[PDB]
Amino acid sequence: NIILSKNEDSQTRTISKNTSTSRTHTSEVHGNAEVHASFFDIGGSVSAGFSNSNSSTVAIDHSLSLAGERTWAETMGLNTADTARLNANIRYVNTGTAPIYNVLPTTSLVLGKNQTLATIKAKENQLSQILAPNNYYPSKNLAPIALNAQSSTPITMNYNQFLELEKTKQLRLDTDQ
Amino acid sequence: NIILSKNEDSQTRTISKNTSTSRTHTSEVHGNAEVHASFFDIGGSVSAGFSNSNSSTVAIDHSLSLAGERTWAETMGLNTADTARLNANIRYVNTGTAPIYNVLPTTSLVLGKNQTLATIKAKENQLSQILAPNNYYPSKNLAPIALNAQSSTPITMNYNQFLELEKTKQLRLDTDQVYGNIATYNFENGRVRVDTGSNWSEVLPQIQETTARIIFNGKDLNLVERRIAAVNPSDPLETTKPDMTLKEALKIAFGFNEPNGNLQYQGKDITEFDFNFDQQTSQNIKNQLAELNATNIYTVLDKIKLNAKMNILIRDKRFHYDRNNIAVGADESVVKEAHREVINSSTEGLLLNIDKDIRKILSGYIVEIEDTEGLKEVINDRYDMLNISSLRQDGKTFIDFKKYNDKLPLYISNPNYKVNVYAVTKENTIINPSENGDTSTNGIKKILIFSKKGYEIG
Amino acid sequence: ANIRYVNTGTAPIYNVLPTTSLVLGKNQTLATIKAKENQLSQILAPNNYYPSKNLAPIALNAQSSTPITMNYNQFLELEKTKQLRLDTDQ
Amino acid sequence: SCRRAFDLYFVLDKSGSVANNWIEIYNFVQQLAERFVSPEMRLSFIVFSSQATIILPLTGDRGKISKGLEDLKRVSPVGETYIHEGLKLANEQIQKAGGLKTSSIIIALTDGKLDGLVPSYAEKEAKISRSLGASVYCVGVLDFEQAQLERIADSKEQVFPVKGGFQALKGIINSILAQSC
Ligand SMILES: [Mg+2]
Repeated sequence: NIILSKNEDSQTRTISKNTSTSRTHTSEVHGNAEVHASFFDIGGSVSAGFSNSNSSTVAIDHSLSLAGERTWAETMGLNTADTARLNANIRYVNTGTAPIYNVLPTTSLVLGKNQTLATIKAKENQLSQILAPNNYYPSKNLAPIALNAQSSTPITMNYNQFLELEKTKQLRLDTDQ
Repeated sequence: NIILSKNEDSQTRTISKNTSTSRTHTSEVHGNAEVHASFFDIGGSVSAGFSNSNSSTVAIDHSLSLAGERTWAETMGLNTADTARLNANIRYVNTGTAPIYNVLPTTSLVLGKNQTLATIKAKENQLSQILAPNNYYPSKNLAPIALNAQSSTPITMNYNQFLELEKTKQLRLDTDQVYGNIATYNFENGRVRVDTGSNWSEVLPQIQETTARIIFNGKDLNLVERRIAAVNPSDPLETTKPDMTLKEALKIAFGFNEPNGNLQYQGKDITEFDFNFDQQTSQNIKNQLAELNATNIYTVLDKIKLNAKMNILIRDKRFHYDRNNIAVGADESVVKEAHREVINSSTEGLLLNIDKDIRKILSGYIVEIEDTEGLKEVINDRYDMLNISSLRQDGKTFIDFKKYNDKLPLYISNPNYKVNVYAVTKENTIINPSENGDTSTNGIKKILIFSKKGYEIG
Repeated sequence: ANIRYVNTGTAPIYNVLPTTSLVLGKNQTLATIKAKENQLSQILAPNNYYPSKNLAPIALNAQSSTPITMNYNQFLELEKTKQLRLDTDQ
Repeated sequence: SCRRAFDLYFVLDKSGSVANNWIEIYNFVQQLAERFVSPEMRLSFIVFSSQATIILPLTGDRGKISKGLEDLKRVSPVGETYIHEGLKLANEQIQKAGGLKTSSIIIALTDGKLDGLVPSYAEKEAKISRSLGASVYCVGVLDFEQAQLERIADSKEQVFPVKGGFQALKGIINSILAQSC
């Protein structure tokens, strides 16, 4: 789940919707997407549809949270010259066949096709917990890790961006190896 | 792609054009460039035309981005006493035969002949990703690395500089050779380890000092490098090596084969490529063609001894070449041929299956209309209005006349005219107005690619 | 200025370059150039200029917080001979 | 006060967007050249799109004037909408005649449907006209952009829709003679 709020009496000027994440495997398009000439070369752009790289995808609960709410804008109170701070609770989860014993991955949160909203990479060796197979990192029986909330530079998001977010209600999560 | 902006309400005061990069291999000049006396010395300035060093070259999309934009200046709003900040998205890409497992190269971005705009060298060990062969660093399926944008000192560029940039719309990228340590085997438990004790910087010069270098461009038009285990006469040890032949070389080095007895490459015949040697290699081979009585090397090919330090440049003889040995533009003949095929003619845009190898030497197309009498009415008549040719992921080049005609399809007042759509090779294409302000396609050397009647379309 | 190290001997150097000092006259040192050690992995092979003739020549105090000071009297001498000296360690 | 020598500039939008109603534009340029037939009424024709051209220079010789009308008749409206460029070829003629020392009447025929920088430059290039002792007239076609035209000409008055009971010919010719003796 994420929690959007107007960058610093404010208690209801904040929206908090749940989210549904799920590993992905983006393939190719239909057959018209203008791709640069470097597409029919050797190795160049020839991603062969799908390759090695972890990329999850979340979707923001499009349902309601309050009464007759309408347009996150009026809900929070964001105007052209305003900044919205994003925050969320996420959990690393292994899906493979082997476990990781220390340094977790450096996953980067993206919005759209290239607008990176941040890059999460919790400290190394900081944890001794084990990321076993089919087992969510912060043990489902514990407290889910929270983005920039435990830091000196939060998550900046301008009106135009905060706008897009609403237009799709979905973010992307890419993770290294 | 790069993005030029006025150094810090500013949203449209910024230009963002795409770019086309490609490894290079700059050779020598014609024969008049005043070179310092230290040119005819031993090792001094005697670069032998081309040597060891990676140097790519980018070009900035000279087409349009907005409406009637003109002179980046007025577009952004840069005046004598102003500074422009540069920024771009780049990706490291390995072209060799071995991979790098950690520290990437320290590439420096240059502008002109010596004006360095910056020196990019992302942190060491910072990455654990692998720079495998024929595989772009930031996996094509990821986010391309971005220059000074993720830093405390950006990229400074004054009016005079920002001016030059526009005058050529091209930058240069030189890269060192300091690569991370190497990954070796380990018989014991058959594991792949990265020995901190062996870094290319140690075991790499040798390769260049005891092999034959051959630059071929068959897989594409991008200069591919490879070195074969040649031999040196002055070196005892280096004689223990297997004698090498230019032929045998082109077989393992790149993959040339003998289908029916003809040393060709995936179809093309070894005779379709020009052989260019350096001051040295020239003689070393000439002396062989001598004691072998012959004038055609393609014949005594399988009898040419390749000696270490030998350099050879095998490039397709079809297209023309520039100073950096790049796919510039072929002859009208080959050009027309590639377009002979048609798939769909429309008042919106032509759909063809143009050849890849060719399309790569084309800057753009000029859409016009010839009256039944002899008029030369042209649609996109501005040098910056050549940006039309698109490309579906199906491998077919999709042209569009609408991109430069009020987003509206063709206008056929008389379905008996001649929609003349020409093609402009890179070598010919222009990027800036004439001494005056001729933003027209007047002084150009285009090539006839299409010419159907009004009723022969729709 | 733009200078380039160049080996003339018979053996190559693989890392730390020399600490050459720029002098003017008989003892007036104008500076002492000694680019960082290990900073480079390039090779200073025989009869082969350091910054490969096919690259960008290294430039003195131009890529630093203390440039090269030269007073009127000095700048005067420079003109009087139009020549500087370069001594290099080993 | 009043004057007798007027120089009419006919900037014509020959872009694909107005490839349908080109005749109307030609008629307006024909019904206007048919009216002012004074030897002091030097006319000039111009057509823009992907780039404007000087069809008829600034002169009062029907020998070449009719010639121009014959050319404007045989025109194929196609190409982008770079109006500013046209308005420019207009001022270039003016400033070469005397600048303020010339009473000119720039008449631009277009759909007013500009895009990107064209608007900015058009509006600016237009003021560059009124900065040379000249008046700008936006005789739009089709459901043109009244708004833009306003910012292009002097005021919302010099904006006459070709379609109407000579509202254009009348309102204009009578607005031009409102300066004659
Ligand atoms: Mg239009």
